[PDB]
Amino acid sequence: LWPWDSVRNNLRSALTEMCVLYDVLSIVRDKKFMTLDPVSQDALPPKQNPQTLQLISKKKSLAGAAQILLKGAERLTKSVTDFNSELLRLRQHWKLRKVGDKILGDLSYRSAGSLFP
Amino acid sequence: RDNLLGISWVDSSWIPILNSGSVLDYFSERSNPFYDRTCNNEVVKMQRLTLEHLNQMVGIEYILLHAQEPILFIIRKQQRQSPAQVIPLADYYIIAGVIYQAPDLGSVINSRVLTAVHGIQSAFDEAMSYCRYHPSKGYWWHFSSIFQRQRVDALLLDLRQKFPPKF
Amino acid sequence: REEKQLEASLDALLSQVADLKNSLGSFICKLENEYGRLTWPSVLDSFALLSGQLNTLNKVLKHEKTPLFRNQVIIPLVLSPDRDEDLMRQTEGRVPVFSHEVVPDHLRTKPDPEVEEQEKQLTTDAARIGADAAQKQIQSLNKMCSNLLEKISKEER
Amino acid sequence: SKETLLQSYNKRLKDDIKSIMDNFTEIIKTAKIEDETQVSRATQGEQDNYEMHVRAANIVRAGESLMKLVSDLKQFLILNDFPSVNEAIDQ
Repeated sequence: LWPWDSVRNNLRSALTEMCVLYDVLSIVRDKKFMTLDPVSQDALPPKQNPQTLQLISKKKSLAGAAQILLKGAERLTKSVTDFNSELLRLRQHWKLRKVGDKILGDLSYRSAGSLFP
Repeated sequence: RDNLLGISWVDSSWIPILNSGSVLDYFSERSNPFYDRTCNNEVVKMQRLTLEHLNQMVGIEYILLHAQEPILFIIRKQQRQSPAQVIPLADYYIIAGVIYQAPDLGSVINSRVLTAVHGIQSAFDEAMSYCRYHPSKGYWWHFSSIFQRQRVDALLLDLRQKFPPKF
Repeated sequence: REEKQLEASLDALLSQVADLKNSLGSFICKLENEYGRLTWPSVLDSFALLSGQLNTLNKVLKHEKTPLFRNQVIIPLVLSPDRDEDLMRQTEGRVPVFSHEVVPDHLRTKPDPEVEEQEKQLTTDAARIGADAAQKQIQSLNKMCSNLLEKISKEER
Repeated sequence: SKETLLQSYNKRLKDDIKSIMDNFTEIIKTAKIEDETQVSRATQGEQDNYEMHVRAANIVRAGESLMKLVSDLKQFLILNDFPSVNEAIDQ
């Protein structure tokens, strides 16, 4: 598994941290070993950063989006300009059928009169 | 101040002294970034009469709530708009003489989901580069019997049945 | 009264938590046990399920119709310097001796520094032209976004 | 038989069409920019970038599936087309 081990690192590390998250929540369902107590608090805004940054979600990640859409589009536009062509000439001279999932033809003079089995 | 929850303030000078009042004393020695200088607890402390003056004058005063003997000791604020009216602002607790502001249950969720989302996004963006597609080849990554065994098999059986292995 | 709905929301969120954790563990084990012939479809599918449902479910089970979690004062009772069966069956084979290394590991709040630098560049990108274009561009983009969705949804009748 | 294969083709076509349309509608669903509340800005920003990335990937996969369907239709018609076969035979 020498390839995809780096993704494996990032995911097992994210796995251990979210295991620590299920751990803190496992102590959050707890009233033994630890008590809950609610009192609120405040956090003044610096800006209207949800919107502002969301617009960057469009800039940044819709640029990644549009990039990948245009990248698929350039790959395909290149790709279109060979199997299915050859099948035409073959089907034009010889005799073919499809049974199961493969493609099978005949050689025998059998539709033309012979009975040689 | 902006992210004081991660900052740790320690001082080995007052480690040997540790009792009920030593928690309040160590928290309020001098110039603690966690301990506000202009707090009303000073006004009670320097002169005398550390018993009742916390509830008398207007201010935010520090009282313990839970105290387990070896290490952990909890410090609570009360903003005193009126006597017998308790509202807290921030949460403190010391473990082995190390002061910590107790976080909420919201911002810790924020930090953990931030780390998780960053890790998963990084893994996905790294995994994007490996796949290549072509309409003819498909997807990939960069990095017979002549029906006479119905006889030869019988001979082998007749051979095995007549010549057992000697091991 | 707040405590009852707090506990119900608690159990809902931990149910979706257990779902997400099983998702991640199953994805890792499937990657390993099935490194036979794996393909880009199945992994894009796995990511989509992980993203779409777990993300949107937890996000709406948090920020609507809830007692407020950003209240809670977090104050454990004691230190348990020894191996309790409470831990090993409460947590399914984890949680070593609860101590002064895992008191902050539990109660850590400072994130990694890369997002801190990101916030520094958030201050930087707020240092550009503002207070006349933030709200103005919210208005414009909101309006034309809404017009777009209206037009595209309108014609399927 | 032959009814099952053709109805499978119909199912694949309608599934992929509704999938791409639904994906674009959800892209415009998350496209409304609003004010935040208790959502921890950077987290949902990063994961919405992640969601639009995986949704663009879904769009590309939908296009590739349509290409595969077109190729299969091309194979099917040539092989079983009685009228086309006859013309070649008579020439």
